[PDB]
Amino acid sequence: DFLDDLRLDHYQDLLRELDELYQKLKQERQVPLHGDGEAYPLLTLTVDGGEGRAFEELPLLSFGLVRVAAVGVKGFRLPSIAHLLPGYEVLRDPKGYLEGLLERSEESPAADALKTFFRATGISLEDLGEYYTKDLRAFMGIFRDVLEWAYLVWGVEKVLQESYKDYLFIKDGRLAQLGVRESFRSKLQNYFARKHLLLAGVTKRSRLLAEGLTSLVMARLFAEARGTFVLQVPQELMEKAYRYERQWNADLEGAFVMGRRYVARLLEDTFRPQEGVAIFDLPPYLGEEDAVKVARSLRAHRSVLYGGSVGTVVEAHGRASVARSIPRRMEEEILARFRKAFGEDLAKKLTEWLRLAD
Amino acid sequence: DFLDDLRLDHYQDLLRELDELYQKLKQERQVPLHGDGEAYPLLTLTVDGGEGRAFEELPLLSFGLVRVAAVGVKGFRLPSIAHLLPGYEVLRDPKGYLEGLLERSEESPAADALKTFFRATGISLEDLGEYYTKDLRAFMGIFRDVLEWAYLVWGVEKVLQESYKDYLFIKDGRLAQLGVRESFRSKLQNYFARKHLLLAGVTKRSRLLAEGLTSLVMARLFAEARGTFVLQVPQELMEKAYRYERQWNADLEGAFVMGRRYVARLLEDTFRPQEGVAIFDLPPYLGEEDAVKVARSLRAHRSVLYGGSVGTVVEAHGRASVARSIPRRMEEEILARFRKAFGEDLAKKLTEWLRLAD
Amino acid sequence: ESPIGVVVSSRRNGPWAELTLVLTPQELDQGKRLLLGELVRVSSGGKDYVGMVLDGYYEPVGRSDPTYTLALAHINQVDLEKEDPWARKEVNFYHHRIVLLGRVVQGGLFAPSTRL
Amino acid sequence: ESPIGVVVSSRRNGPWAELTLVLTPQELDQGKRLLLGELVRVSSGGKDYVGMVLDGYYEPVGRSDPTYTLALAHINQVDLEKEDPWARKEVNFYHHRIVLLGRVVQGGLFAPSTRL
Repeated sequence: DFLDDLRLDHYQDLLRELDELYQKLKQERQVPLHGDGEAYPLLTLTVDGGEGRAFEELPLLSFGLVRVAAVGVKGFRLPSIAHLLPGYEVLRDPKGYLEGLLERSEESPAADALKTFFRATGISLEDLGEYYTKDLRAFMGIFRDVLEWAYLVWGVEKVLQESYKDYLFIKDGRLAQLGVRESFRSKLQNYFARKHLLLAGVTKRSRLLAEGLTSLVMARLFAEARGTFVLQVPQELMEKAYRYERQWNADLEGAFVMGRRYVARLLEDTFRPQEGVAIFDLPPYLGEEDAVKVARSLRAHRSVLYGGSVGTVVEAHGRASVARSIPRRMEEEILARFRKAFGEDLAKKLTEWLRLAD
Repeated sequence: DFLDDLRLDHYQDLLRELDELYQKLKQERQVPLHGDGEAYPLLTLTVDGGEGRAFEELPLLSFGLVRVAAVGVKGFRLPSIAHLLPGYEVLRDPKGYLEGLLERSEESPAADALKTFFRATGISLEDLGEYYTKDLRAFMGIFRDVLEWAYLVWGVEKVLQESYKDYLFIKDGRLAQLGVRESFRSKLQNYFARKHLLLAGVTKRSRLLAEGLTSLVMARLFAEARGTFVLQVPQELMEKAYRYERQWNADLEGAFVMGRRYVARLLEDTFRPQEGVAIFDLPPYLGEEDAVKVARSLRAHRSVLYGGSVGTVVEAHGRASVARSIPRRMEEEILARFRKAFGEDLAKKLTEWLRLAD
Repeated sequence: ESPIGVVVSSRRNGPWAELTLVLTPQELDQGKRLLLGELVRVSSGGKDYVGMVLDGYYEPVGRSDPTYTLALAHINQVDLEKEDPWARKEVNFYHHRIVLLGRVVQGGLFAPSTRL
Repeated sequence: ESPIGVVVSSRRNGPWAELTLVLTPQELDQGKRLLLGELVRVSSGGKDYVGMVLDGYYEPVGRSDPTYTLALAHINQVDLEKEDPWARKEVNFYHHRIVLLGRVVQGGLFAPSTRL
């Protein structure tokens, strides 16, 4: 019933470890964000609503919510992509649907972006694996990723050409991909090294599910510290974080960042312990000097909107997360094409199927 | 690109199945639910409150939320089980902790029920699969299930003995079990068949898209229908949904009900198309007359609270869902024990970090 | 000799202390009611006060929808006397307001109102 | 010989005691209505009271948005009666307020108002 001798065995070991994790963090020098220096212009990539309203409240057919876009400086934004996405019926054979779009003679700009990504780095369907074939939810899990991955390549070789040398590319979320074979990760990693692309997976996501017992030590340094600094997290903490997250959440096989993880502080006074912090990753072929220059670029564009965010990330979100009340727009428009198409009265029955429930 | 280029394919054929599937339901005979007849007393099983706030709000240590109880008539309820759920440190060997309780010389009320269920139907650890050993929240996914199953078996063989001939058993949920390994449900089926039990687990409302396309057809059968009736769902509706939940729902390996599915309406007037409906499943060794008498028993206990529920189901919830503000209650108690235990100053350090974040 | 209901709130409304009393479904079915202007005893801190009933009203308790539940139980011929104990046990509450007129002390002296 | 509606609330409004009842879509479709100033009979606790219909109004019942539903029904044509029977059943409620004047007891004696 009630408490009834909850019982304990030993908890002195847990904080004994937690005490010395904090001490190891103090070992590394806190390189401060110096006011003087040089910073690159930023180019931010956002999707912000690939899944969106899922499928429960959506019409469950033609649930196209993918909208990948970007922003540059203030008005250097590239054209957005609203890739078409049919319903469950057309992609009942998930492998067949992609082939009909990849091998089609006429490729849409959305299809061309995926086609260019496949041709640029030689990614095949076998490299994707078998996760997207398991479920409709799983199909959307990596489609939002490859579209984001393709859109990044689509701007490098088609809109920028030679100009991929004076801009820092900022991608929302961690520099990791789950649900694909090691070929996808290995081929993508060496492709960036050949071009020496500048990239940083800024997250700032203070989630408790991911980044578990590590966060209980990360929070201690962030609150106790002062001013603005950039810190290279020791690999020991990531070794704890990477392995442990396999045993808490769902099939998260693959969480290590392709390189090193850096934490930074963008605000001095914050009103709260974890406000103003930012966590960004870097590819392994970039050293501390590049890491310092990346942190300066992020601080030069910082903002105070939610918890001291990055600014260009939230700005592109408003340009790329225009969903609002999608279901109302979709149901009326889809039914509009039903009347002008065959029947012109079967839509009356179609409304009756939906009016009663769902 | 703003929603343009819909290019919807053939969906008239999709409505063709929906039209003919409704005809099949109309063909099926409906047994009228008159007010005269015999019925069985109810004994509703309910755990509830086990999931609670997951771990991001719970202290993540000694997360005791599993609490399974039951109710009967107007005071025939059995004692509740409020198993002490230990911390993560002792759960790092998921098989280790369970063996430490099963093989323990002294049995707790929760341990007694689990032990009772094990030797009543010969349940071995090889029959539990590996889902409980998959991850952390996966362990609690099916620990509640076996605890729920144990609470039913323990009461029959220890608390109630021979008198299980005038008590209909109601289970809040689907009969089908996930993570069976083809042996958990095989030992459950013949154990119930040998004793000729009356386990009829109701789901009442199910969910919006718990099923596949069956939820759509089921919804419109209920509204256009009138009065109260008992309907056996034809296998064709069930067969479609069972194979679909793999490609729409989560990792649902094993979803077909262990027997037959019956639907009924408890209220003549509902203000809404889908109110007043009840969905319950029966073991394969029960016929039409058994189902009709079971449905009459539910109607005698019907209530108007949310959508015409079963009444004893929601009453059992109030006796087994005592969570409310668990994280505040447990945190103060946990620090109280840690302060009065060894150290007497490590608790002050522990508060310094918990108050900082998370 | 048992208390009537349960006290849920108190305040001072001008020059008079007042409290709110709630009658539960279990008490109402026994026929326990409070008349308006009736004199009652209030026990607090081991001390007795004289109170008078001023106002009575109906207010939902908890997170419930009395109107929808009652309408649904009405469109069906559901006799809430004995058909549905669970629905009757969440909507049968009533609220009353009681002023503290004062107290009796010593050998019949009346101490008016209260500072506590 | 049947109740007109369902009583959903009661209170005292000044020197009089009034109650609020609701007319459901099923009864409104049969033409059951109440007039302002009409005298009605109230049954409570085995006793009969004289009531007077004072006020009537509209208020959403349950989880619904009548304005949005009616506006979208009107926008898309939709003859709500013969096309969407379930849309009217969630918006066709009406509220009435009835004050209690007293009781007729003994052999014609009038007891004014009520303390209960």
